[PDB]
Amino acid sequence: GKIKIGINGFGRIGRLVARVALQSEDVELVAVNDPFITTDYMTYMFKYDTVHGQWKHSDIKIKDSKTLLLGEKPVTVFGIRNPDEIPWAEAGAEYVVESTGVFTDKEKAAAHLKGGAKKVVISAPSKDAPMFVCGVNEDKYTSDIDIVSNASCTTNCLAPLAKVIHDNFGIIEGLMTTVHAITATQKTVDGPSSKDWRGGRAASFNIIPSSTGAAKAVGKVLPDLNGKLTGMSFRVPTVDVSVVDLTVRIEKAASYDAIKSAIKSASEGKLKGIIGYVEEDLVSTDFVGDSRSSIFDAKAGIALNDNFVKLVAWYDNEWGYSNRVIDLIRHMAKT
Amino acid sequence: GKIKIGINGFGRIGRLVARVALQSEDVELVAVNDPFITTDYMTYMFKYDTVHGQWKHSDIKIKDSKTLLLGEKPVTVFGIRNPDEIPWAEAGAEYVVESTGVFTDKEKAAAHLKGGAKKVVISAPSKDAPMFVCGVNEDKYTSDIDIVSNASCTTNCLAPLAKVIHDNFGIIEGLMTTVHAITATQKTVDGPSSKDWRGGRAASFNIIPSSTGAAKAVGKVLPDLNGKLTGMSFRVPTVDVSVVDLTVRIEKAASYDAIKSAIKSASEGKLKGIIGYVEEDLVSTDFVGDSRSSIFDAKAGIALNDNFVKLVAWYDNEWGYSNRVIDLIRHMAKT
Amino acid sequence: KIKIGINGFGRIGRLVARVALQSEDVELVAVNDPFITTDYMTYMFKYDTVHGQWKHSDIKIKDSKTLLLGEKPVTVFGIRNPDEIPWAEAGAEYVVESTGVFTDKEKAAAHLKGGAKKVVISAPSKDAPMFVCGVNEDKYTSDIDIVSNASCTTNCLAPLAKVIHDNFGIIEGLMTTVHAITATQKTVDGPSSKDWRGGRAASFNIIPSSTGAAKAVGKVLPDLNGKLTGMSFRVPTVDVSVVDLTVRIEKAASYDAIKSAIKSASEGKLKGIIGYVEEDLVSTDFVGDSRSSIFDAKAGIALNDNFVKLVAWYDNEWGYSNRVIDLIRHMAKT
Amino acid sequence: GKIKIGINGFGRIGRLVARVALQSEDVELVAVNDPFITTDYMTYMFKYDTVHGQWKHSDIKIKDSKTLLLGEKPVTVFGIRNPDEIPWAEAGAEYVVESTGVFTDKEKAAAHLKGGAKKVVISAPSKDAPMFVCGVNEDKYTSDIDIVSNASCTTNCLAPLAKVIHDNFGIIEGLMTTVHAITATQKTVDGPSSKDWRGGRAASFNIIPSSTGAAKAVGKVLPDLNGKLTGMSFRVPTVDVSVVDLTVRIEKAASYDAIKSAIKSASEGKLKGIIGYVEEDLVSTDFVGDSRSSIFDAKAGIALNDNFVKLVAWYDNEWGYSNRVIDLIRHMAKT
Repeated sequence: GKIKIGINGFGRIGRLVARVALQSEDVELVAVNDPFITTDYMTYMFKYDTVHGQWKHSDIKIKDSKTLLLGEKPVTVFGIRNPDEIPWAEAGAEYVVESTGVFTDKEKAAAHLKGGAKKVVISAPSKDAPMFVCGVNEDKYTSDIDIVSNASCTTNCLAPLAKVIHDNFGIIEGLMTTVHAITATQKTVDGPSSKDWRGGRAASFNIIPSSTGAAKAVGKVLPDLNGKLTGMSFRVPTVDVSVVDLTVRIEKAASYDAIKSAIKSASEGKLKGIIGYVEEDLVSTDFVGDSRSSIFDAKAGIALNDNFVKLVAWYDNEWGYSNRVIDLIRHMAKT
Repeated sequence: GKIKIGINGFGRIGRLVARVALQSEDVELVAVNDPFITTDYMTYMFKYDTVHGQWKHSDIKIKDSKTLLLGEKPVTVFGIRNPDEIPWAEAGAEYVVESTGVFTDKEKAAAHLKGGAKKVVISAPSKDAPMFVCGVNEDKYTSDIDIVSNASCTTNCLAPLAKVIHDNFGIIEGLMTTVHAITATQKTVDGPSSKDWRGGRAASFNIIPSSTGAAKAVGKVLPDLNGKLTGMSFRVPTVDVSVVDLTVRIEKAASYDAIKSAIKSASEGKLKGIIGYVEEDLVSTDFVGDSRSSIFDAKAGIALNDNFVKLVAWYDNEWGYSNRVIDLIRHMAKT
Repeated sequence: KIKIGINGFGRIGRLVARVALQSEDVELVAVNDPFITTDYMTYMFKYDTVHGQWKHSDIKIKDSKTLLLGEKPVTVFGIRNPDEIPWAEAGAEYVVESTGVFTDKEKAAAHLKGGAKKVVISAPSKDAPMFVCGVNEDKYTSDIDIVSNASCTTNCLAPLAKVIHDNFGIIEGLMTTVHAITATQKTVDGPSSKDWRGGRAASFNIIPSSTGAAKAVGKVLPDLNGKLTGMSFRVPTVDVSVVDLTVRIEKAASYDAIKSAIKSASEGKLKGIIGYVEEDLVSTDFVGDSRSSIFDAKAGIALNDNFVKLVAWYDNEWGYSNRVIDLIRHMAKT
Repeated sequence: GKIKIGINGFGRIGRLVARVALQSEDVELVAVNDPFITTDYMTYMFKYDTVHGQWKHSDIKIKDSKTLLLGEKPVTVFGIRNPDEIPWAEAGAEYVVESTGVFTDKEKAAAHLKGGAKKVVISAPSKDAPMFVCGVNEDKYTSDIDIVSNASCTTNCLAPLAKVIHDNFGIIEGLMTTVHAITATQKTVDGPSSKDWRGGRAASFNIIPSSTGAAKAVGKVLPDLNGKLTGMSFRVPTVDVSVVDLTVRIEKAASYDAIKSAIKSASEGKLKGIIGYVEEDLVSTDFVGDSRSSIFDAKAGIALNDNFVKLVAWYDNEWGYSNRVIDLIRHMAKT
């Protein structure tokens, strides 16, 4: 039957979520709206990518410069700025992915109902919107909900990881630090930035300590962990891929070889597909294209003892998250 | 006596230009304006840099929410967006440096004048302003022209070179190409670029080529070389510095040495400090912080015959160019 | 049906391997390399950075010097001196000298001792006969056992020029190649007794490097001799390079006239060698483009019907690693 | 009292200790010897430095072949591929800075004595030699110990830190996660690295998780903290300056304010020159050329609870360290 959704904002996640859509069985992209991208550009954008190569799984021919015959199936293209104006219904979009980045408030992201959107999943943290992390609290969802936050490229990594170690060894207190690549919010040269004074520096030639909320966020998905965790971040000159680094003082004495078998049996378990397991000398690039939320590098980690350890978990901020986007609509539609 | 000027736009060129003035003893920066860099976020800027080392020539402290105080010599800051609405006259801007990559049109830049600024010098080739290149036509200036443009990071490099070869050889044609560094005009990751598609791709991950009017933009500074030139560019992952690839064909059959001797004996006194000469297995970074408008790589360059050669000229697009501003303005005030 | 062997398992060496395994033309049987173990190989060949991970078909170790690329096994050597690799004892007829230390007709002929019929050097050779694909693979008889497939750059600039030359005739020109860093560039300001510049930071500078790929053109295309030559700039990128060829032609022709001349050339007689693309693409846009040259329509600029700048791309690694296999396909059909 | 030094590893770390010596009003560089780099080539690498700026202090000319001539003072050159025959004293050098990183074994670096060498500082941990981290345990050097090791770019950071913290609050335990800038031990493109597989991956375009006993090393200069520390590393794409993401668990419940004032107070005290204290919104590069062994980033760190905090202190590996090297000599002699 396929869940008809509307991608609003054609950014990175914005089309990666697209790319992951037009290549499925249970979902179908029928319209995208980003006023800053003409259709004649919207194709080119979608077609070519520095990180995920050339499309070619359907052909791309513009039908009537406002459509976009995405090889057989059609996909309406809009340039409506205000979310209350975009006419989703008329085109046909039950669910609307929120990949524009400037409407995280449950309201500014709710303006999508008007147009006609039935359900709208905010593809970014939310100051007041139900945060659902696949494999952790996406279970705790109810129909009546119409506005959900799919957490952050990170969180979907830290949470599954935390739910693993915790359900097994209970996290006492723990600091996390993630070596993130650079996104569309960093300059290329020291420029102006009223929010992240530091992030307003050349992103390709420095290390920048951009603060996070991901862990203070895990307090949402996992309640018990609320307060036990926090952390930060380090932006770096890498294009894609990123990596968590949770250091926790578990409350159930166990060795590293035991915590590793844990994630593993958890990666082959219910969490199979969300949290991955890997025991091989790898490097950022080798995860470019990983459809998993969190990858566990059992060799990168280190343990000082059975009560204090440091765990490293890889994760494609772009690809993995973009899968977490559709995968949720897949859940919000089976409910 | 000590020309007082102000910069509109504290971008890379702003702070950098200031660094040339607040350093210089024949010019005195008096007022600045960047509607995006509130005073606070200004000190942290003007001081710490990622390409030209930290600032250590005069203490940087804020006297109040409306006036900095570099090296115990106050300077003012406005949060004004619209040019004209900036009280340039109040500080004492006998001159104003328009560096925002936007307001680069006679009328646009002509705004300032309203606030007071007796003169405005655009820092980017203008459509209706008379561009000049210190070391070529900076005499075609007159005290009757208020708005003027100061060539571009490149024009200031090709100009003086094509100058010395036309002044000593005979330019029939000759194409250019520039392996030019990034800029705050490009995106970090594949991003929408309204007018410059190629430019909307990952900055420090691609060999993004692009056109450069500077080519036959030098057909204005040196009216003699009309059409006799033209070229393009290649933006490569480099924070600063850039090089010129001039494949010129000449008439007066000359040997690569009869050139070096010229380009040197032309840097030894005619365009000394406005053009340099080096014969060393150098690289881009070696040129960081070079006030010369255009360095010549007496080695990297090649010759097919005494009539068809390739010449290479290194330049710190950022730093160097700047000194052309506070030299042009310096000169501009003498006439 | 054509068995081969590679000495030195570098990028080209591995990618030239990735070809023979996914091809139905050539088959990989030998792999000599003293600096990497059988156990280490099954990792330097698997997960890659520029060309991604190799999931195409399962890999597995059998028992040292033995390796399973799916179900087809490959002998793995560690001998250091070429003349001591028993190629003949594994089945490798053609020994691909993709190591970059043996480029002398004499030196790389050490395989010929190991019982290998012919050796294909994967780079310029001061004396061994050079043949660039699409240019003059015809100038090769079944009697030369020490050949060369020119360079990552010459395999690109070669066609592009010939195509222009045949149609509009070349009088004199020059070239530049904003090329990507390679195995012979230090990670940080280090030594290099031959290329000082080439020593400094690899991805933090723009290293100007000597290059006679244009000078080499002269050898694979007689009438173009002495009328070419250029330089190169080693900028901060992992792969793909570009050819900046500013040149004069005898038959004054509009830029479009070249475009179609070019475009029509890359549509029949040279299809799979040269390419023609008219879109705003970049470096990463060409990772894996098995072509030798790839003209960029909207890229180069013309100064008039008698002095234009033709620019073309070419994945130094893949485009080349592919042409090596293509020059073994030719020698295999003479 | 001029301490005559001798270098045996002219590399990123070798040239620097030379620069530091030529400016050290009390040290004397009299012999360099990285066999591969010659008297001609040597000048180049010493003069130009892609990172730490071009050398402008001295003048440096070449008096004959076998010897340089840095500003009036001659320095005997060496191209001896083996330590058992480098005539250190024959040229005059009580101390021999071992900067090859291929002779870290006491007996392997003792091949210097057999040439007329007295003390020999190995700028790299030794499996057997003694470790000293200036500001920490430089107390335990005894006139007799001829061969000594100088911790590491990394340890020479985590020690000043872990100390100023343990002294003031006592570390219960803790993990370190450093982000180092690629070095010569890497390859530019996926190449062989049999002793560190990951390492040989594209150094300029990846996130390679390395290992470093730097944290387990402090248990050698800090006897108490033995087995209380540990940690691995991440080599993101940069050139210089790094960070110590230290996660600890302190004894005396002390608020973050206090941990800042603890580092600071002692940063100006008995550790002046070793620890630093930045309370600004800085980034990577700003730390370039900072001789401190470990600058504390007051604003980067974050605390979960008054016992489990995360302190972050930057250190310019290459340069910062280099000094400590000399410093140990200024100390190894004065006793």
